[PDB]
Amino acid sequence: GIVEQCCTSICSLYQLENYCN
Amino acid sequence: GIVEQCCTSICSLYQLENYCN
Amino acid sequence: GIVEQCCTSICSLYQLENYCN
Amino acid sequence: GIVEQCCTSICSLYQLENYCN
Amino acid sequence: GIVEQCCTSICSLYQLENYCN
Amino acid sequence: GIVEQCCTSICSLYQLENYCN
Amino acid sequence: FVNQYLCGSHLVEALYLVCGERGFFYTPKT
Amino acid sequence: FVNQYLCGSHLVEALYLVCGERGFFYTPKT
Amino acid sequence: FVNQYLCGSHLVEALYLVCGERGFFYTPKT
Amino acid sequence: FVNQYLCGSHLVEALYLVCGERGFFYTPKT
Amino acid sequence: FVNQYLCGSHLVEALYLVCGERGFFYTPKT
Amino acid sequence: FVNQYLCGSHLVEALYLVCGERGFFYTPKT
Ligand SMILES: [Cl-]
Ligand SMILES: [Cl-]
Ligand SMILES: [Zn+2]
Ligand SMILES: [Zn+2]
Repeated sequence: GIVEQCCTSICSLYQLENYCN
Repeated sequence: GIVEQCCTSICSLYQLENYCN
Repeated sequence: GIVEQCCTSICSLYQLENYCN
Repeated sequence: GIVEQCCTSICSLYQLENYCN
Repeated sequence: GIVEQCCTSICSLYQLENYCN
Repeated sequence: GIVEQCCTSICSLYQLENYCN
Repeated sequence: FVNQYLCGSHLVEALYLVCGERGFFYTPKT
Repeated sequence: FVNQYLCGSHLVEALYLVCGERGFFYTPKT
Repeated sequence: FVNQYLCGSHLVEALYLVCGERGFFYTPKT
Repeated sequence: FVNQYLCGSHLVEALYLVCGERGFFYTPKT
Repeated sequence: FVNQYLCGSHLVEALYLVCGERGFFYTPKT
Repeated sequence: FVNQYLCGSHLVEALYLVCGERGFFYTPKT
């Protein structure tokens, strides 16, 4: 999920863009 | 929407919960 | 206190409502 | 109280210190 | 650097002020 | 100033990127 | 409008606390 | 009220920082 | 072990600035 | 310790939202 | 006064997210 | 874990409060 992928390492804007509708 | 209901008046924790998934 | 109790484990809203005067 | 002193005009840190315990 | 000085031990308000312009 | 430009109308991220080093 | 945008930023943090493990979808213009 | 309610949110964060170990009381109106 | 809990409140606010009007959806693990 | 320091600042925002009108007291030194 | 001050608070957090490793200079009157 | 990164976004809000009108510089290098 989002917590396991982004709280373990720093997600970039691109990878955060994945969660926008 | 959530904006019209809660940025125009203070919404309680109980009406915020209606927006929960 | 609240730190030793809510920073070692996730206090829920009912647990936090206890520090409201 | 704090809301009408500090939400009407900006309080400096020194003025904010007046509400510490 | 600021990260090295304030992210293990808490920096006081006066130490933070060294990073002001 | 970034304040004049972005506290008025919403600045997108790529507009805010012109203020980085 | 900046005002409503800044309110939305506070709305999503309140949803985070209230909804917990259920999560939420955030929709700004219904 | 909204604009004041949002300002209150910033006020309590400024207090935590300023007051440190002393702590503080937040009573919007008592 | 409150680390992930504190990180998710920062995720939600980064998601808010990135997505915008698009909105986003926040699902902790379902 | 910074870890308990950052955790507290999330606790005071949570108290603000849950206590509402009633307000709260934040005494870390307990 | 206070609403431009509250808006700057959110601006600095958006700059932190966008500028990442580069960093930034934040000057209100310049 | 992203502990330093989360500390950094807290440092940027603390500097905004402390420094006021003067502004600050934030550079994470090294
Ligand atoms: Cl944190
Ligand atoms: Cl605000
Ligand atoms: Zn705000
Ligand atoms: Zn945090």
